[PDB]
Amino acid sequence: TCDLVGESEKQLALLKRLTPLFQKSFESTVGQSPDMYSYVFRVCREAGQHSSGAGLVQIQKSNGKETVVGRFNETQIFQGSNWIMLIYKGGDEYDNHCGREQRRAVVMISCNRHTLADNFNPVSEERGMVQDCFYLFEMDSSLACS
Amino acid sequence: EKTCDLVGESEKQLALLKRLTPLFQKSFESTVGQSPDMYSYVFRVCREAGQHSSGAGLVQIQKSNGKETVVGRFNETQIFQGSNWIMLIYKGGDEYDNHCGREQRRAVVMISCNRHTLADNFNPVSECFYLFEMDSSLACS
Ligand SMILES: *[C@@H]1O[C@H](CO)[C@@H](O)[C@H](O)[C@H]1NC(C)=O
Ligand SMILES: O=P(O)(O)OC[C@@H](O)CO
Ligand SMILES: O=P(O)(O)OC[C@@H](O)CO
Repeated sequence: TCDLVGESEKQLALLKRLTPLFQKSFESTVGQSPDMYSYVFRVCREAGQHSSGAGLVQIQKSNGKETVVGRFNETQIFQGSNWIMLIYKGGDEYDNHCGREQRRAVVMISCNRHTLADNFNPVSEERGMVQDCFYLFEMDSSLACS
Repeated sequence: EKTCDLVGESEKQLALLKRLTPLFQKSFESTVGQSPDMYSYVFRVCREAGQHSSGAGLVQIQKSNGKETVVGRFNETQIFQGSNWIMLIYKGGDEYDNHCGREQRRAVVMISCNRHTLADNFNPVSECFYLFEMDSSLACS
């Protein structure tokens, strides 16, 4: 399961508030041909098929190259008025961008009082996230409501 | 005449900045903590926040003596729009003295869609990086 970065029982409780999503699998594909990437995200569970401990991976559809965007063994989580921010650090280092630092995944879970979990997608396409050196994603969930 | 300076430029982020102009003139504030250690957070969109912090977009004010600590500068701005929320980031703040590796402070502000107010309810979420939030119909789409 998710391992908190650092004990903030506040974040611990939050991981528990999110367990109803652990077994679900979210995917979103952005961009057009030659050039199309598929993002697979999971909550405190393996997201890739060639990785270990990946929380969110990027898959180049042209050749299936799977890049780890963030790991759930380095999780951070915060709760706003009607959203929950989930962060997965320790992803693969950029090859020739953003100072070759480790990739990081940020998922903004917005309160949606009519779905337990739905509409996951990057806040991009893949020709903008790398430019901004920020993998920002979003999804809906009543779990993010308060 | 100094406005937000996009980090890095990204006509999408420049458009978002224009979309947020109605807030430039407004002032946001929220106080946390109990005497005598209360802090006041002042936030402004593409304008200066405190009274003694040039280029500061968001400042932490010690209510006891008014000492200002810069959390983020609007000349190192980043902005993203999701579906029913806009994220505003201000970097280049005063570096920590004994925390986060002396690391320059950063301000992350989650502007949530609220169809019933142009701007309101600004307050910190948690105090690395400082996470804040507020409501605005401008973040509604
Ligand atoms: C998280 O897992 C990665 C991959 O094995 C590893 O390199 C890193 O040291 C781990 N970090 C923690 C929190 O143990
Ligand atoms: O297709 P996504 O956006 O990943 O949502 C899947 C979820 O509805 C499965 O229960
Ligand atoms: O109290 P805050 O959150 O700073 O909002 C003030 C704003 O409503 C003034 O027009």
